Amino acid sequence: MDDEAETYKLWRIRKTIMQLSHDRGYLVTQDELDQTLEQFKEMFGDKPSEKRPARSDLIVLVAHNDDPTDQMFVFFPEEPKIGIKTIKTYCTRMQEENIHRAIVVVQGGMTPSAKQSLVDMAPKYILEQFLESELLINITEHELVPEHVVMTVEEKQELLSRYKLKENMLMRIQAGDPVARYFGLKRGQVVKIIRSSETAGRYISYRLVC
DNA sequence: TTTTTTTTTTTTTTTTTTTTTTTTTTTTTTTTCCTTTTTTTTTTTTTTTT
Repeated sequence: MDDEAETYKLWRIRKTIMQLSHDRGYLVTQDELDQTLEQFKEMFGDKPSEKRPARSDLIVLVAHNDDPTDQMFVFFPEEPKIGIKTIKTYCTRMQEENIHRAIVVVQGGMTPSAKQSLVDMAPKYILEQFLESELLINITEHELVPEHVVMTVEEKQELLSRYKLKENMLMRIQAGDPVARYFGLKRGQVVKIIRSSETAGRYISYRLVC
């Protein structure tokens, strides 16, 4: 019962990770998005107890459409509580592969010293983290979550020039928001929210990531 | 004679409990009662004595 449930939750977490990577604009093929449970069992195995697949076997390397040298690692550590040793191992892998972006799918949580390592390591390499329970649901597919589109600096500048706005006068969204963590939004970006309206059909609002 | 391995000691968070503090619809009209009080010190008065 452990092997089948573990394979099912690993397949669901991998599907959510690949949908998250496709929503961020990274190069993801259609068969990876439409990968079934039986396809996952054929490709990676179905017995997670005897390392089929291993937790280090499910590492996901993905690249961006516009800039092919901007890539993401997705790590799947097997330890439930993550120390500084595995974080340092992943960081050394990031220097020796020259990649600035990675997401660590932790199981239980992280030590606060490792969180401080993520904080002060941040403006050279971005090292995000995600719980396993948070990645069992694609948040953007919920009926209460409208469409979120990340904007470039040109669209933000055009918005502030058109509406005569300053950046502090806009609405705000926290950096710890599940949608902002899903899209990987850093501080200063502006997210465009397109929602359905019952009086005008649809409505576009703008929020500043703080 | 140096390296690993155990022990120690901080270090930062966590979690629960306790404490604190602030709040409690809008307007209007009539009476009643109180707006000192006993204690201590000071000053004047009255009676008594030589």
